[PDB]
Amino acid sequence: LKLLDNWDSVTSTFSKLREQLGPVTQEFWDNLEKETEGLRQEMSKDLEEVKAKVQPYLDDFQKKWQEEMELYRQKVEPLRAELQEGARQKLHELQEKLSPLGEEMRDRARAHVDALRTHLAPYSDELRQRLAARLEALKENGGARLAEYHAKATEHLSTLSEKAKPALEDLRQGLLPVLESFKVSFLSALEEYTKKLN
Amino acid sequence: LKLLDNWDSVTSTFSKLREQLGPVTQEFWDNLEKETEGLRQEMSKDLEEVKAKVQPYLDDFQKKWQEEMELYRQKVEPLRAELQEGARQKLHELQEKLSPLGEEMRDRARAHVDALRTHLAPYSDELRQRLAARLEALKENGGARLAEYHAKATEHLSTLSEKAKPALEDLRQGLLPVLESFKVSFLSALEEYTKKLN
Ligand SMILES: CCCCCCCC/C=C\CCCCCCCC(=O)OC[C@H](COP(=O)(O)OCC[N+](C)(C)C)OC(=O)CCCCCCC/C=C\CCCCCCCC
Ligand SMILES: CCCCCCCC/C=C\CCCCCCCC(=O)OC[C@H](COP(=O)(O)OCC[N+](C)(C)C)OC(=O)CCCCCCC/C=C\CCCCCCCC
Ligand SMILES: CCCCCCCC/C=C\CCCCCCCC(=O)OC[C@H](COP(=O)(O)OCC[N+](C)(C)C)OC(=O)CCCCCCC/C=C\CCCCCCCC
Ligand SMILES: CCCCCCCC/C=C\CCCCCCCC(=O)OC[C@H](COP(=O)(O)OCC[N+](C)(C)C)OC(=O)CCCCCCC/C=C\CCCCCCCC
Ligand SMILES: CCCCCCCC/C=C\CCCCCCCC(=O)OC[C@H](COP(=O)(O)OCC[N+](C)(C)C)OC(=O)CCCCCCC/C=C\CCCCCCCC
Ligand SMILES: CCCCCCCC/C=C\CCCCCCCC(=O)OC[C@H](COP(=O)(O)OCC[N+](C)(C)C)OC(=O)CCCCCCC/C=C\CCCCCCCC
Ligand SMILES: CCCCCCCC/C=C\CCCCCCCC(=O)OC[C@H](COP(=O)(O)OCC[N+](C)(C)C)OC(=O)CCCCCCC/C=C\CCCCCCCC
Ligand SMILES: CCCCCCCC/C=C\CCCCCCCC(=O)OC[C@H](COP(=O)(O)OCC[N+](C)(C)C)OC(=O)CCCCCCC/C=C\CCCCCCCC
Ligand SMILES: CCCCCCCC/C=C\CCCCCCCC(=O)OC[C@H](COP(=O)(O)OCC[N+](C)(C)C)OC(=O)CCCCCCC/C=C\CCCCCCCC
Ligand SMILES: CCCCCCCC/C=C\CCCCCCCC(=O)OC[C@H](COP(=O)(O)OC[C@H](N)C(=O)O)OC(=O)CCCCCCC/C=C\CCCCCCCC
Ligand SMILES: CCCCCCCC/C=C\CCCCCCCC(=O)OC[C@H](COP(=O)(O)OC[C@H](N)C(=O)O)OC(=O)CCCCCCC/C=C\CCCCCCCC
Repeated sequence: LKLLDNWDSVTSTFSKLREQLGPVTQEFWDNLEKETEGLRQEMSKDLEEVKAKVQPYLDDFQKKWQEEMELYRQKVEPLRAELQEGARQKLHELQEKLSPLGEEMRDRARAHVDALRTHLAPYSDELRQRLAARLEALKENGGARLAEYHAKATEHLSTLSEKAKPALEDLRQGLLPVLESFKVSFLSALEEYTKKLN
Repeated sequence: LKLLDNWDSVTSTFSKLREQLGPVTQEFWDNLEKETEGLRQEMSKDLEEVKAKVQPYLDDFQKKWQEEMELYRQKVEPLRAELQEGARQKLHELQEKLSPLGEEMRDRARAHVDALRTHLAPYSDELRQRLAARLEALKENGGARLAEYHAKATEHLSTLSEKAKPALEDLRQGLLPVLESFKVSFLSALEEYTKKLN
C-alpha cells in the first residue's frame, strides 16, 4: 500500500501544480506578449531601418565591388599575360633540362640497373645455393625435430592419460560429494530468498 | 575438507610433469645442440658469404651513389640556380603586384573600413536605441515576473509545506512499523544465513 499511499501525495501535488500552471501560463503568455510587443515595435526599426539602410549599405559595397572587379579585370589580363610569359620561359628552360638531362638520367639508369642486374645474376644464383644449403639443414634437422616432437607428443599424451583417467576419475569422484553439498546449499539458499524476499 | 585430496592429486600431476621435465629438457638440449650447430652451419657459410656479398654490393652501391651524387651536381646544382633565378623573376613579378595591388587592396580596405565607420558605428548607435527598448521591456517584464516568481515561490512553498507536514508525518508513521518489520526479516535472514554459511 506504500506505493499507492505515496502515489496519492504525488497526485495531489500534481493537481495543485496544474492549478498553478494555469496562472503561470497566463502570466507567462501575458508577459511574453509584452516582450513580443516590444519586439513588434522593434520590428519597425530592426527590420525597417535596416531595410531602408540596406539600399545605401549594399549599394556602397556593390559599387565598390564593381570597381574592385573592374580593377581586377584590368589587372587579370596583364597579370595572366606576364605569368604566361614567365611560365613559357620557365617551362621551356625546364624542358631544356628534362630532355637532355632526362635522357642522360635514363641512360645512367640503364647502367645503374644493368650493373645491378649483372650483380644480381650470380647473387640470385648463390642465394639459391644459400636457400638449398639452409633447406638441407632445415630438412635434415626438421626430420629429426619432427621425430623428436612426435616422441615428445607421445610421452606428453602418455602423461596426459594420467590426467584423462586417474586424475579425471579422482576429480569426478571428488566432484560428486561437492555437487551434493552444492545442491543442499542451493536448496537452502533458494528457500531463504523465497521466505524473506517473497 | 577434501582440499587435501584435491591438492594431493594435483601434486601427483606436478610430479608427473617433473618426470617429463627431466628427459624432456635433456632431449630439448640435445635438440638445441642440433639446432645451434645446424644454424651455425647455415650461418658460417652465410656470414662468410656476407663479407663477399656486402663488400661488392656496397662497392656497386657506392658507385651508384657517387654517380647519383654527380648527377645531382649536373642537375640539382644548375637547376638550383635556374630555379633561384626563376624565383627571382617570379619574386620580381610578385613584387610588381604586391606593391601596386597591395596599395590598391589597402585602399579598398580603407574604403570598406570608412564605410563600416558610417555603416556599423551608426547602426550600433541605432542598435542602442533598440537595446534600450529591449532592456526596458526586459526590466519591466522582468520586474513583474520577479514579483510573480516571488509569489509563485510562496505559493510553491506553502504547497510544499502543506504536503511536507502530512507527508513527513505519514512517512515516519509508516517507517516506524516498517523498520521493525524489516528488523524481523533482516534478523531471521541473517540468523539462517549463518547456519547455511557455517
Ligand atoms: C519506490 C522507489 C524508492 C526509492 C528509495 C526511496 C527511499 C530512499 C532512502 C533514503 C533516502 C535518503 C538517502 C540518504 C541521503 C543522505 C544525504 C547525505 O547528506 O549523505 C551525506 C553522506 C556524506 O556525508 P559527509 O560528506 O558529511 O561525510 C564526511 C563527514 N566528515 C567530513 C565529517 C568527514 O553521503 C551519503 O550519505 C551517501 C553516500 C555518499 C554520496 C556522495 C555524493 C554522491 C553524489 C552524487 C551521486 C550521483 C550518482 C549517480 C550519478 C549519475 C551520473 C550520470
Ligand atoms: C514531479 C516531480 C518533479 C521533481 C521533484 C523533485 C523533488 C525533490 C525533493 C527533494 C530533494 C531531494 C534531493 C535533495 C538533494 C540535496 C539538496 C540539498 O539540500 O543540498 C543542500 C546542500 C547543503 O550543503 P552544506 O555545505 O550546508 O552541507 C554539505 C554536506 N555534505 C558533506 C555532506 C555535502 O547543498 C550543498 O551541499 C552544496 C550545493 C548547494 C547549492 C545551493 C544553491 C542555492 C542557490 C541556487 C541554486 C538553485 C537550485 C534550484 C534547483 C531547482 C529547485 C526547484
Ligand atoms: C523542488 C521540486 C518541486 C516540484 C517540481 C515538480 C516539477 C514537475 C514538472 C514536470 C512533471 C513531469 C511529470 C512526468 C511524469 C511522467 C510522464 C511520462 O509520460 O513519462 C514517460 C514518457 C514516455 O517515455 P519517455 O519518453 O520518458 O521514455 C522513452 C524511452 N525510450 C527511448 C524507449 C522509448 O516520457 C515522455 O513522454 C517524455 C517527457 C519529456 C519531459 C520533458 C520535460 C517537460 C517538462 C516541462 C516542459 C517545459 C515547460 C516549460 C515550457 C516553457 C516554454 C517557453
Ligand atoms: C541554443 C544555442 C545554439 C543556437 C543556434 C542558433 C542561433 C541563432 C538563432 C536561431 C537559429 C536557428 C537555426 C535553426 C532554425 C530551425 C531549423 C529547423 O530544422 O527547424 C525545424 C523545425 C521543425 O520542422 P523541421 O525540422 O521539419 O524543419 C523543416 C520543416 N519546417 C518548415 C516546416 C520547419 O521547424 C519548426 O518547428 C518551425 C520553424 C519555423 C521557422 C519560421 C522562420 C520564419 C522566418 C523569419 C521570421 C521573421 C524573422 C525576423 C527577424 C528575427 C531576428 C531574430
Ligand atoms: C604454458 C603452456 C602450457 C604448459 C602446461 C601444458 C603443457 C603441455 C605440453 C606441452 C606444452 C606445449 C606448449 C605449446 C603448445 C602450442 C600449441 C600450438 O599449436 O600453438 C600454435 C597454435 C596456433 O593456432 P591453431 O592451433 O588454431 O592452428 C591454426 C588454426 N588455424 C588454421 C585457424 C588458424 O596456438 C593456438 O592455436 C592458440 C594457443 C593459445 C595459448 C594460450 C596460452 C595461455 C596461457 C597463459 C597465458 C598467460 C601467460 C603468461 C603468464 C604469466 C604468469 C606470471
Ligand atoms: C647483397 C645481399 C644479397 C642481395 C640482396 C638483394 C637481392 C635483390 C634481389 C631481388 C630483388 C627484387 C626486387 C623487386 C621484386 C619485384 C620485381 C618485379 O617483378 O618488378 C616488376 C615491375 C613491373 O613494371 P612494369 O613496367 O612491367 O609495369 C607497369 C605497370 N603499369 C602499366 C602501371 C605502369 O618492374 C618495374 O616496375 C621496373 C620499372 C619501374 C621502376 C619504377 C621505379 C623503381 C625505383 C627504383 C629503381 C629500383 C631498381 C632495382 C629494383 C627496385 C625494386 C623496388
Ligand atoms: C639503387 C637505388 C637507386 C635509388 C634512386 C632514387 C632516385 C630515382 C630517380 C628516378 C628514377 C626512380 C624514380 C622512383 C620514384 C618514382 C617511381 C614511379 O615511377 O612511380 C610511378 C607511380 C605511378 O602511379 P600512377 O599514378 O600511375 O598509379 C596510381 C594507381 N595505382 C596504384 C594503382 C598504380 O607513382 C607515380 O608515378 C608518382 C610519383 C611521384 C614522385 C615520387 C618520387 C619518389 C622518389 C623519391 C622519393 C624518396 C623519398 C624519401 C623519403 C625519406 C628520405 C630520408
Ligand atoms: C617551396 C620553396 C619556397 C622557397 C621560398 C620560401 C619563402 C618563404 C619562406 C619563409 C617565409 C617565412 C615563413 C614563416 C616563418 C615564421 C618564423 C617564425 O618563427 O615566426 C615567429 C613569429 C612570432 O611572432 P611573435 O608575435 O611571437 O613575435 C613578433 C614577430 N617576430 C617573430 C618575428 C619577432 O610568428 C608570428 O609572428 C605569427 C604571425 C606572422 C605574420 C607574418 C605576416 C607576413 C606577411 C603577410 C602575411 C603572409 C601570410 C602568408 C600565408 C601563406 C600563403 C600561401
Ligand atoms: C526553483 C529554484 C529557485 C532557486 C532555488 C535556490 C535554492 C535551491 C535549494 C537547494 C539546492 C538547489 C540545488 C543546488 C545545487 C548545488 C550544486 C553545488 O554543488 O553547488 C556547489 C558546488 C561547489 O563546488 P566546489 O566548491 O568544488 O567549487 C566551487 C567553485 N566556485 C568557488 C566558483 C565557488 O558548485 C560547483 O561545484 C560548481 C558550480 C557552482 C555554481 C555556483 C553558482 C552561484 C550563483 C548564485 C548563488 C546564489 C546563492 C543564493 C541563492 C538563493 C536562491 C533563493
Ligand atoms: C630519419 C629520417 C630523416 C629523413 C629526412 C628526409 C629529408 C632530408 C633532407 C635533405 C637531405 C638530407 C640532408 C641531411 C643534412 C644533415 C646535416 C647535419 O649536419 O646533420 C647532422 C646529424 C648529426 O647526427 P648525430 O646523431 O651525429 O648528432 C646529433 C646531435 N648531437 C643533435 O643534437 O641532434 O646527422 C644528420 O643530420 C644526417 C647525417 C647523414 C649522413 C649521410 C649523408 C649522406 C649524404 C647524401 C646522401 C646521398 C645518397 C645517394 C644515394 C641515394 C639513393 C640512391
Ligand atoms: C553476519 C553474516 C551473515 C551472512 C551474510 C551473508 C552475505 C554477506 C554479504 C556481505 C556482508 C559483508 C560485506 C563486506 C563489505 C566490505 C567492504 C570493504 O571493507 O571494502 C574494503 C575492504 C578492505 O579490505 P582490506 O583492508 O584487506 O584491504 C585493505 C587494502 N589492502 C588497503 O590497502 O587498504 O575490501 C575487502 O576487505 C575485500 C577483501 C577482503 C579480504 C578478506 C576476506 C575475508 C573473508 C572471510 C573471512 C574468513 C572466513 C572463513 C570461513 C568462515 C565461515 C566458516
